[PDB]
Formats: sequence, C-alpha cells, structure tokens
Amino acid sequence: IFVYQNNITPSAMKLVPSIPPATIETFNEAALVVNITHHELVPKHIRLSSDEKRELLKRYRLKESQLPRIQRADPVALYLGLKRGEVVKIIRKSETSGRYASYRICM
Amino acid sequence: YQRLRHMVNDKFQVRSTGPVNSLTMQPVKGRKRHGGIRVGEMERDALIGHGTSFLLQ
Amino acid sequence: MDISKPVGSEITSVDFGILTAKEIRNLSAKQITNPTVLDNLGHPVSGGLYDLALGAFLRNLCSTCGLDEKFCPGHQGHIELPVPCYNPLFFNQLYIYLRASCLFCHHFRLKSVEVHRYACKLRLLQYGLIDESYKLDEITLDISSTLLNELKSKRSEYVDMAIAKALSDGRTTERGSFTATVNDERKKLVHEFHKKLLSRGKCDNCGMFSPKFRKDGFTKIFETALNEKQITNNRVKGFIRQDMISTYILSTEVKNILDTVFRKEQCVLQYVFHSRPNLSRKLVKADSFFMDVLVVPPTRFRLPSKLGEEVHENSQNQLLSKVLTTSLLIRDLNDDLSKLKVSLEDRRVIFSRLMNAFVTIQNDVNAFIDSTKAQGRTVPIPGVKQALEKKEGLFRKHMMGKRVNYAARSVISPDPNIETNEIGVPPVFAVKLTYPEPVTAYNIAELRQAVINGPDKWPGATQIQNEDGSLVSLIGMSVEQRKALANQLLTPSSNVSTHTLNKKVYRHIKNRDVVLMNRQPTLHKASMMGHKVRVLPNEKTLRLHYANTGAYNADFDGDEMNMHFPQNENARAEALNLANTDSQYLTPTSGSPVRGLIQDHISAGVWLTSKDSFFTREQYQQYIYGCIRPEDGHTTRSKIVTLPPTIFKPYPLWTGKQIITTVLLNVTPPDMPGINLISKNKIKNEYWGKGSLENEVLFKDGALLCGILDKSQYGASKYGIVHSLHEVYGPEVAAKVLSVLGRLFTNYITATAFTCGMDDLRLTAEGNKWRTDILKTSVDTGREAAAEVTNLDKDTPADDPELLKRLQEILRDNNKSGILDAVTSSKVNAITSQVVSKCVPDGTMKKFPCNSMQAMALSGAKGSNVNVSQIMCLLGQQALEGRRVPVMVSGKTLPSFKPYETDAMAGGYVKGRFYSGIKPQEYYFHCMAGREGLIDTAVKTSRSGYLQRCLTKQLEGVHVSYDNSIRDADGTLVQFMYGGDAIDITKESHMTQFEFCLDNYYALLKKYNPSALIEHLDVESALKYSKKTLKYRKKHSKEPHYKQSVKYDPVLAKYNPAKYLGSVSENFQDKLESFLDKNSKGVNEKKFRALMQLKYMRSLINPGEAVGIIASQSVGEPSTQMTLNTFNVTLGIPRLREIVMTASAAIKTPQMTLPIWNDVSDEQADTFCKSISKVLLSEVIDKVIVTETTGTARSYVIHMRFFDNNEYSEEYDVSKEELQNVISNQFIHLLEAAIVKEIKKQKRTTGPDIGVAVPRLQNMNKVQRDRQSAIISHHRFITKYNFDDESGKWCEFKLELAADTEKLLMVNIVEEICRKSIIRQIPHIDRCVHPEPENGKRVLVTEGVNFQAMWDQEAFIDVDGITSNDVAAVLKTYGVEAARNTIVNEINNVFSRYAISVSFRHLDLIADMMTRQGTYLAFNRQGMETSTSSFMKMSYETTCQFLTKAVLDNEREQLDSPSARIVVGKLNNVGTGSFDVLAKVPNA
Ligand SMILES: [Mg+2]
Ligand SMILES: [Zn+2]
Ligand SMILES: [Zn+2]
Repeated sequence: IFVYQNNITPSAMKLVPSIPPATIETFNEAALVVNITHHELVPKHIRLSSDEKRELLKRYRLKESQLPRIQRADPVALYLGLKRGEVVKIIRKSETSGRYASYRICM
Repeated sequence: YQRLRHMVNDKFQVRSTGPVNSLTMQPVKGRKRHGGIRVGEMERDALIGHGTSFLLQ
Repeated sequence: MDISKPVGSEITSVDFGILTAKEIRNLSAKQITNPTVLDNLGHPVSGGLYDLALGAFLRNLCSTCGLDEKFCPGHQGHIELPVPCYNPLFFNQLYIYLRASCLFCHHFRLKSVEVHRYACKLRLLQYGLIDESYKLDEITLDISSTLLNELKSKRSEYVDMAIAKALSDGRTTERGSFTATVNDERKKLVHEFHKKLLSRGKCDNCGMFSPKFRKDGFTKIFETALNEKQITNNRVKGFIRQDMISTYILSTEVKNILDTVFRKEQCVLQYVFHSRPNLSRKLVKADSFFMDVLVVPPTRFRLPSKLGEEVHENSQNQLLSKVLTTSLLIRDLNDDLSKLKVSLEDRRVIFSRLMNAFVTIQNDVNAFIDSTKAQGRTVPIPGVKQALEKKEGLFRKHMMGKRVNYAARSVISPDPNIETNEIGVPPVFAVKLTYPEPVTAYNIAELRQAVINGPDKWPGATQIQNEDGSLVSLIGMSVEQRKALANQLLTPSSNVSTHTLNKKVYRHIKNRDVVLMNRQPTLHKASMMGHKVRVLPNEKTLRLHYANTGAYNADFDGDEMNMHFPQNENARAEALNLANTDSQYLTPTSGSPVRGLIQDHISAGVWLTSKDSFFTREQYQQYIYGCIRPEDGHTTRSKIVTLPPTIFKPYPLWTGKQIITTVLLNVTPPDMPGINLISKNKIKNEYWGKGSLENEVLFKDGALLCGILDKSQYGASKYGIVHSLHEVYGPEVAAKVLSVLGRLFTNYITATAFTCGMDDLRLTAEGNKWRTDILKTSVDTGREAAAEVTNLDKDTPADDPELLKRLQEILRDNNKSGILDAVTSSKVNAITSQVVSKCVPDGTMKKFPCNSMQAMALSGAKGSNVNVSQIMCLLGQQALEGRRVPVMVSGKTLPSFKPYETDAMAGGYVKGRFYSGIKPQEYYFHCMAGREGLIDTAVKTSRSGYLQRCLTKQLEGVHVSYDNSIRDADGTLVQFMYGGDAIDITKESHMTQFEFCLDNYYALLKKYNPSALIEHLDVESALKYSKKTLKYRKKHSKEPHYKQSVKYDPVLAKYNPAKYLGSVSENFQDKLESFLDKNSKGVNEKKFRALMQLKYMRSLINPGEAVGIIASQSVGEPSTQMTLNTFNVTLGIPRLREIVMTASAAIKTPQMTLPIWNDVSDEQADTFCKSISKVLLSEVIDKVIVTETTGTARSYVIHMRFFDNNEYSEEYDVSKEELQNVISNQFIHLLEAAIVKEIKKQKRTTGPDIGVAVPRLQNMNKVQRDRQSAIISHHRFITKYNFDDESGKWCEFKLELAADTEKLLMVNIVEEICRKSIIRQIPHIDRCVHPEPENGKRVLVTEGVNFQAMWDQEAFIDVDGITSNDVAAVLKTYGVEAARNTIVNEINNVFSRYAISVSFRHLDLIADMMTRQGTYLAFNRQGMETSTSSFMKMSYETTCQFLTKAVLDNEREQLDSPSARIVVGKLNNVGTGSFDVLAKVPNA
C-alpha cells in the first residue's frame, strides 16, 4: 500500500503492475480522511475464499460472470483490495426483510 | 334536459375470422371491413405480467 | 392454431450472418435483368420483377413450385450487379478496416505483437474468462523479431492452457460461455482495438506511410495524396522491398485492398467477428461487406397495392427497376470499353466514365436498402431499412403487438345483477364469436343441438371441421342439412391416416366460457382480467359489474372495452385461474384491494346495518333469497339456513345486521369456523347518538354484533370485512361475498330507496347565526394581515397613505406579494376552518343518518366534508397557482374593488356558499380557480407511457426461478431472493396482523392444512439456526453496522423457505417474537409461532412470477397520479426520469443532507450554514458611485459603498480582510479584462448592416502606500487604491484610460462583474440552509455536492450519515451498494410525497437491475447495450443498427428473452412457460 500526498507521475504509475505476483495499491491521504465502509449506506462487504465462491457458484448453478457485478475500481473494492474473479458477500439491511445476504463478482 | 347528439356505440365491432394483410398475414385495420382489435405492447406486457404464456401465445 | 395439427420440429436458436453471392446464385429461382414488369396484353415479362418463377401472379401458376397464389409461398430471385457495391449497413465497418490497413505489406498499421495481444484477449473472451484476458497483459519479457515472436508464443501458450484448464471443468463449454458482463468486456476490447488501429499513422511492420482515406454521407471513398515528408519516407524505405522478393477510389480497389488484408490478418479478425468460438471454421472474407448480387424478394412480398378500383405500383419494384436500368447501362459501358485500344494517353475520360458508372449503381443499391443514404430526387421512396422502421417499426407494430382474431369491442354499461367475475355479452357478439370444440362421447348431445341451431340461433355453431381437415359452413344451410350433419358428428373415421382425429364444432360462445376483458391504457395487469361470459338477451352493450370499476380505471362515461375470446383450453385455464378477476383482489403495487362496491351499495349498507333497521320474517327471508340463490350455486349448505329473530315478543323481528350474518352463514364453508374481526368505521360514534359503539365493527364467529358497514368494509379498502374474508376463506369466497352483498344492497335500494335534496343542504336558524357571526370577523382579517406583512404598529387604517405606499412596494415584487398572499390566506383559512367546525354538523337543519348529503361524505359513497362545507358554509379563499387572486398594475384585483384594497373579498375570499349563491366578484374569482385546474390538465407534457415502456422492455425476462432467486431471461442473476424474503406482495398483508391470526387460529390452521405437508418439510434445522443468528444479533445491538458479527448470516441465506419451517426474514422474526412477549393470552404461544411460520411459508412468491413486468407496472401505473405541477427540489415524473430513464450525473437539484451533532447548537449550525454558503461581491455592496471625469485621460473614480461591517459579518460570515483580498486580486483583474474586451467590441463592429436581412424574432498610512504600490505593479490601468481598514465600510480606486478610449458605460460594466465575483465559495456548493428537523433528525440541506469538503467539517457533521440525492456522486465516492441504496431511497421520496405506497421489493429489483454491471445504468438505449438478446434490442429502437451489430458479431440468438420468443413464435419462458409437461405412459 502506497499512500501518496498530492499526485503520482504518469511514468511512475506504470511501475505499479510491473512485479507479479506482488500487488501494489495507491491511495490519496485526502481520500482516506473518512472511512467509506463506516457510512450507514455502505453495507458489510466480505471477500470470499476460493472455496466459498466455489460453493456459491454450485448452490445457484451460476457461472462467474452470471452474478451481479462490482467494478475493480469501485471505492469498496479498492478498500478491501479486490482482484478480478474474487466474490464479495454483502450483508445489507432491508426495510422489508432486515438482514439480507447478497453477492457481487469483482471484474 | 338536453339530449346530446353523439351515439357513443359507433365503434361497436366483433371479429371471428376476417380479412388479413398480404405481408403480415395479420387481421386488417377497419371496423366496417371486419377488422381486428389491436393487442399492443402494453397488453403484451400485461399478459407477460400475469405469467400467462398461453394467453400471449 | 389447430390442436389436431401438432408440430414435431422447433426452432431452438437463430444465427445472424451474411449471404454470399455464390449462395444466392444457387438458391435463385430466376435471374432478374429486365426493368419492365409487364409485357403487352398484360402478362409478366420474362426476366422482370413479376416473373412467374418468383411465384404465382395474375391468375397464373408459379413456374417453380407450380402452385396457385394461395398455396405458393413465393420464391427468391437475384439481380447480377455488373460491378461490386458497398453494402450500406456494413460500409462504416469496411471503412474502419480500410483506414486501419497498410497499402504496402497489406497488414494493419498496428504492430503484429499488439494485434496478437487483442486476438489473444478476444479468443479468451469467446469463453467466459475475463480474468484470464487481463492476466495476459501481465505476460511481458525497436524490439527484435526473435524476441517478439517468443512473446507471441508465450501468450498463445497461456491462451491454449487457460482455455483447456477451464474446458476441463464446468467453467466453459466447447461452444463457449457468453454473459452480459462477458459481452461488455468484448464490446470494450473490439472498440479499443479499432481505436488503436485508426490512431497509427506510419505502419509499425514496414515503416511506409499509407495515403489517408476520406468519406462523404453517401457510400463513396476518396484517397488524399501524401505530403512531401511522407513521399521521401517511401523512397528511403524502397530498397528494403527489393531484398525480400484527393482522388476517388473504385469499389473494386477497396475490395482488393481488404481482400489481402483480411487474408493476412485472418487470425485476429476470426475473433473480432465471432462472439463465441467459430465451430463452423468459416473464413472471414472481405466480400461479406460487398454486394456482387441483390436478392429479389418473392412476388408475394412485392404485390401491387389495390385501393378500391385503382391498382397502385409497389414501391420496392420501382426501386428494383432502377437498379436494373443502371446494370444494363454499365454492361454496355463495359462492352464499349472492351471494343477500344492502341490510342490512349488521355485516360482521364475512361476513369471519369468508370467513376460515374460506379457512383450511379451504388446510389441505386443504397436507395433500395436505406433511402437516407441516397442522393436527393426532385419525399423519396422508402428503402428496406425504412420498411422495418416506418413509424414504431415492424417489430413494434407487427411482432410485439398484433391485430387479433376472435375479439370484439363495445361501450361498457353498468350492471349489479351479474356476478363480479362475469361480463354481460350482447347476443350480437355471442352469434359471431365461436370456440373450436372437438366432438366426443361426453359432449355429442350438447354439440348436436348447437349444429341444429346453426349460426343465428344461440347457443349454436357457425361451422363444423371434419377429421380430414376440411371445413363445412353451416351459414347457408337450412334446418334439414344441419340435422343430417349432427347425426354424422360421432361417425368413426374410415381413413387410417386420420383415425386419431375427431370432428370439431365451431360453437357459439356459451355461458361457461372465458373472455379477456381489456380497458386501455393497460397500465397494470389488473386492467386485463379474465371474465365469465354471461349472454344477456336484447343487449347492444357490454355489461360490467361495479366491483371491476377500480382495476380497469373505467368509468361508465361512454368508455370502451376490448373482449378477447381465447381459442384453446390452455389459454382458457390461464384466463380462469391466473388472469381471472377473483385472483386480482389485491394489486401487487402495495398489496391493497382494488375490488369492492362503489356508491349505492355503500349508502345502502349504512342504512341496512343501522340499529333502526328492523325486518319481519317475510321481509328477512326475501332479502336472503334475493341475493343468495342455491340454484346458481351461491350456497354451501344446499338449504338456506336462517338465524332466529332478535326480537321474539311482541312481534318476531330480525335486525339489519342479522341479514349480513345470514349471508356469510350461507356463502362461507360449513367445515370452517366463523370469521372473528374487530375493525372500525368511517362514521364516528357521535353521529349515532349517546353511548353508541356503532364505529367498532365487530364480527364474532361470523356474526355482525356491533357497528355498521362503510366503504371501509366492503369497498376496495384494506383490513375490512371483505379483505378479512379473503385472508381466512380465500379469493373465491370473497368474490361470492362481494356479488352477494352487491345484489342485497341493489335489492335493498329497490325496496328502500335513497335520495338527496334541498333539505340535506339547509342549516338551522341557530347554525346559520353562527355562520354569519364567525364570517363577521373576516372583514378585519384582510387589513390585519396587510398591516402585519407591511410592518405597522397599532394597526393603521385601511385608507392610510403610508400603508398604501407600502402595499405598492409589495405589488411590484413577486416575492413580496407571495409573503402578503401566504399570510392573508392562512388567516382567512383559519376563519373558514372555524365556520366549518362550528356549523358542520352541529348547525345543520337535517342531520345524519337522514341528511343524505352528509351521509354520502361520511360513508365514503361519494364526496367529502370539504365539498359539504362549500355547499352549506363557504367556498373559502380561491387559491390561484399557490397564491391568491391575480392583481392588475393599478393595484386592483377587479374594476369593482378599490386600488390596494385591504379586504379578504378583494383577495378572492368567498364568504358565500353554493346553497345561498355567490356574488359576481366571487363568481369571477371562482371562475379563475375553477379554470386553473383545467389549464394544468392542458399544459402537462409529463407522461408515464415512455417511463413504463423503458422499464418493461429491460425487465420483461426478469422472473422468480425454481431456486427462489430473481433471474433474467438469459439466466443471469439479478437478486438472490425477492425483496430478501421471497414474499408475494398479494400475500404480505395479515402476515403481521397477529391478533387477527390469533382470533382466527383454528380457521387459518384448517386453511394452511399442515397434515399433508409435515412429511415434505423440516421442522428444526432452520428453527435452531434462527436462534444462533438472534444470539449474535443481540450481542452487537449497540455496536455499529461495520463492527457487527459476520459469523452467522441470515437463516434465509442457508435454508430454503419452502422446505424449512423457520427460515423466515429477520424482520418477520423480530416482529413475531415481539408480539409473543408484549401479549400474554386454547392456543399456546409456541403453537401460534408455528402457524405464523407456516403462514410465511404459504406467502412465498411462486417460481415463474414475472416480478420484472410487475415491478415496472408498480412504478408506472401510480406515477400517472403525479402528472400535476408543484403546489425547490425536482419532484414527480421529471425526478423519476432523472433516475430510471436517464441516470443523470448532472441532476437539476443536487443536494447533500448533513446530520449535525447534539453538541452543535442551533446558532452554531446557522453560523456554519453561512460559512459554507457561496458569497458574492454583489451580496455585500450597497451602492457603487462612478464619477467619470475627462481631464489632461478618462478618469474613473469607482467608490464601493458596502453595508456596515457588523451587518455582512453577521449575515454572510465574511470579514473585512476577506473583502480586501477578493477586490485586490480577483475583482480588479476581472474588471480590467472586461473594459479591454469592451474597447475591442467598440472598434470591431461600428454598427449593424443596413439592407442586409437579419434573423426573425419567432492622507494615507505607510502600510496602505506599500499595498497600493504593489497593486499598481500588478494592474495595467489603476492609479489609486484606498480601502476602509479601520471601520470597513468602503473601497475607493481610480482607473486611468487613454484619450482614444472615449465614452463607456462603467456602472453597467462594474455591476455585471460584482455579481460574477465570488468572495468565498466551497467547490460545487451554492447554498447551505437549516430546515425543520426531518422526523426528529437534526440535519442541514446543501444546494450542491462535494463529500471530501464536508469530510473536513467532522466537528459539525457526522461523516458516516452524510446523505445525497445525486446517485452518480454517491457511486463515485462510496461505491455501487451505496448508489443502489440511494436509488431505492430517492425513488421512495418521489412516491411518499404524493402519499403513494409502492412495495420496496419493486424498488430493490429496479435498483439491482440498474447496478447489475457495478455501474449506474439507466432504462434506455445506453444501458441496454449490455444485453444478450439482439431481438429484444431490435424491438426497442434502431432495429437495423442492432441487427448490423448482431451480424458483425456472428451472434446466436438463444431465444431466451420474452421479445425473442414472440419474434419466432416460441412460448414465453415466464410463468406457465417456466417448465415442461410430460405424460406418464404405462406400456414399456
Ligand atoms: Mg368518475
Ligand atoms: Zn411457387
Ligand atoms: Zn506495412
């Protein structure tokens, strides 16, 4: 995780996905002032294991992409550090059912 | 009391099997010509709504 | 459709492709070469558009199949184009590939390794693997060929391995996985590929430049010559070629360039043009974009239109004849070209002849395909693209919608004597509408009579279909032939080829048939229900019961209704069990009733169920049989049971309420116990006298023991008697009760009438005295309010000269008049309310129940107490567009009133009533307000038609799957569970009505029969888990949502609600447990819990239910009620359009709701509001004095007289220091730029052009001196700058201009820059206000959006509760789930404002569909782009455009969307089409 102050050079930004399997994540300290997952409208997002995903895709007979989507650059997706393929479990409070578990695939 | 000039049942029609257009082979437009009643997109939507697939068919 | 004619083969999928010239030449029935259509005499010319080889025409037999005009299907022909032409639809694509390719090495100018990278990514995307396509970019080693070829090898190795690995598992099939997100990733790449392809100038393979190609509107390409820098580049790179061994460009040259490029770049184009893997192994050839031939459609689809006597030429034949003339001409040009040549040199002519030949045939080809791509002819003939998009389009006008057979239309007339589930069919329709009834042993008797009766006697038959397939019309036949055919109906089939079949009788519509009643507009599925046919003799109109009035939204004001007569048993069953009226008691919008009695019946019930209503044995029994007829199957006991009288001695008498008890006793099942309900009435106990309990509706063991019955009981009102009966006994019983009550009240209104008269409109002498006395205080009110707004002590006289001057100030300003109008209105309306409260009802001469005018308003039969008060008391203040009466420039509201009259009457306050009459001044004012409403109905552009159409087309496929999840047509998951609990809204009503369910325990326990279910379900698994989740929930009660335990997720997430008793929503669980704790009451608290658990199980939404259409109908239909204008933020349909239809990132009224802490006071919050609100220089300036003096140089002395320092510092939170910085840095630089611009504008245009037509209308301190000197160095025109630093009240500065600058309007120049100069502004925010605490929450509403700025105000705002209406802004900062929650809240705000309740299950579905891609997609062409069905897309808009995109993808339409299925005539996969029916056969 690299917390930068104002801006990063376009040449320096190319060096971010240059060393696999190691991953690099950049964040502006002004954007980290307030935690987004602490907001009342942002439910609890939980990243699922390769086994938990495998089980979910079986119960509903789903294909990776056949699921609701979460963008790889989505604020919460960037917070949990989601990679493409990773499934996230969303426990959201409904004004009809209360606690409800939904899911989203990061592509 | 006043009697209004309009005879409201002027568009009164019934069709079992009447003439059809050559291209679509569908009931032709025209009350007096033994024409068909249109089942538009909204009525299609309503028949999908009831989940009544044979009524739509 | 014939059931005797089954079909064994079916279309499973449609493949989009391009016809090859070789393919067309073989299938062609005849080559068309002649432009003439008819020979002399009248026979079609050989080789022409009407050739008999193209099918039977002009009573001649087809020369291909030999059949006549009826049986001949017609045959396709072809036109041989003498030169290839660009196909109009694919011109844009071939153009992209032409500009992207190198004219030397004949490869794309993009580097081979980069091209291979796209081919790799696109191959991996043929299969559903997006993650792998991105992981390919990670594979990395002016660069040598030996190194780059290794990169291509390593990349190809990963592609082959990733495909095989996923192929081994169930990740992708041999045919490849294809989803909307996969499609989104493909569409993104194919776009990026073409963008990179077009960007390259110099070829990366061979460094030579290619000449750029330009284009015009029509299909024609030109070649722009290279520049000298690029020509010399070709020379120096000319030697390396040897070692290896504007001008128009012809169609042949382009085809030849693309021919080689499509061969050399075949690997990438293989995946660029194939959506899924190319199993057919077909070569991607360039000649697909070119037309060497034109297919000639069969004569059958090109027949000449006949209108009466005149036979008009077909427009397609006309366009085709034009192509034929040009083709013959080019054949001659090529023949003359072939002749001669030794003599040449001037070859500029032979190319000019060629260019004309090519551009002429091309235009004729274009004109035939798409007219809006052909040259203007001195309205053109429509092309085939125009034919598919004439108006709404062929798909919308003739596929998604169609004119139908066996249907009728008529004006509806009311009828209370028919059943609520019936329709009165006129005998005119009954003798024409027939059903194909197959003759059998069980119905031979019934049909023999129909056959004898014939087509004019009901119940008859119009036709008889034999087993051989032939038809025998009974129309012309006499009783003798009909009798003979009837005795031949059940004869055994001699032919073995039809022994399986039996004869059919096309019998008249009987009283046992189903019909589909439709009242347009069909805004919701309740406007299209199934009714039971009841043929009524001597009728000329469709008769309909009053209970149906609500659902159809049909008033008997000369309305028309459509009757559809479905022609098969599967369609019958559907109209009788799914779309039937009784199953539509509750609307899915709010789960509330839309069925009930409307007017006479409500007024009848208030009288019949009144204490005063008594009945003798003779009267009582008559009322019973009058509405309940055992012969019509109204009874459940086969004998009319009767209660004993309520009065035994002296005379035997029955009460009115006892009739209601007896009706239920004979219509409800005997096996089930009586209904138990404690409800309320619309009529208060005070009206029924002292100590009455007649408001409390009491039902104990199916007996009305207390209270009368209103609109609140047997009307379309929730938790009434009919609704209570509907929940306990079902929909069929509730329907019977409605029809029974409907008859009873009709019969009761016949024996005991109901009337309204003048006596019901009169006040008593006492009551009328009160009216005059309260209205006597209203004279003072006019001047009192006028003196309050104007601010004048001791209450100045009405003729005061200072007051009249003060009221004039108010007259000239729209805002000031608003304050005056709102104050005077509130004061006079308070006088109105007083009159009404006193006089009604305690002052009315005739009183309830006898006062029928009063009775109708209280019963809810018709009218309200407001209408009653206008009749008997006063009309009140006539409000016009939120304000009072409009006033003239003279200060007069009418020529009768005094200028600036301080009277309530002058303002529009009507003291008069409709009983006594209204004065002419009041009459004119009432005319204003009365018309005002009708004007609004004329000026209302907002329509719910397109809003609903956009939602329904994108949600049609969305339904409930057998795995309880909400899945789209293509199987993609939208929701894991409907509303998160899987409950049907038409069931979620008494599910929280625990006391009701308790009082009816044994009745509901018998309803939800568990004895036949206990062996099919689990009774503990879910119940144990429910306790474990409740345990961890109670542990983190005070804890916030982010810190809450994620150990155990909800019981519904782990256990199927239809299989496990206890897998209930935590909302239901909390509510149920809370009832058992707060209410300690032979039913145990444990056995009741099981019943409610079982009720939830039986309240689940059925798999197959089209929740998509239902949701859009539930948002569409009630959005018609909000078509009226405002009485700041965007409301109604425009706000709903901002969300659903356009998903705007640029909202009209962007806002932020900031929750303020408790430690921040009301004064502190208001100071904070000022700190963020945008402050302009204009807002602090009082006066500007410009002293323009010309001496020596134009001297401008600009003096800024501001308001007092303490005044603007307490009103804007702006300091004198803050004012100094803005003027010295911003204002002067902005003023100097404005003056310079005005000098240039003066010298540029000296004046307007005369004669030329214009467009139509329709002593100073040391510190101050250093400051001034520094500002002089930074500004080119100022000389002096003095600012009030001690007091802070003024700013003076001198401006020196040249002698040539002359006259200028400095005041107007300064004014404009002041209101443009910002003192302090927080980005994207305009004003921060402090409204009244919303539902107890202390909040601040911002007129702008910037979260990061509010994040810094943590001391004032709770950053975890900062709300915003802007969805896109929320998505950008807080994520997709937050934006999703904003959509469901914002749509709810639109409905809650108009007091409309829409189930959150609908909103959540809509929001989930908008956020399906992780973005914010709207219900429009843009959002739809990421959808599998090209047929669904084609039937929405731009049919030919979506078709082109489908063909280029080589797409397979899987026919899984409702639209696609309708296109190909396949049964819809929703509801009854969500499964298959198989027959169990005994023999092996
Ligand atoms: Mg009406
Ligand atoms: Zn033929
Ligand atoms: Zn090249």
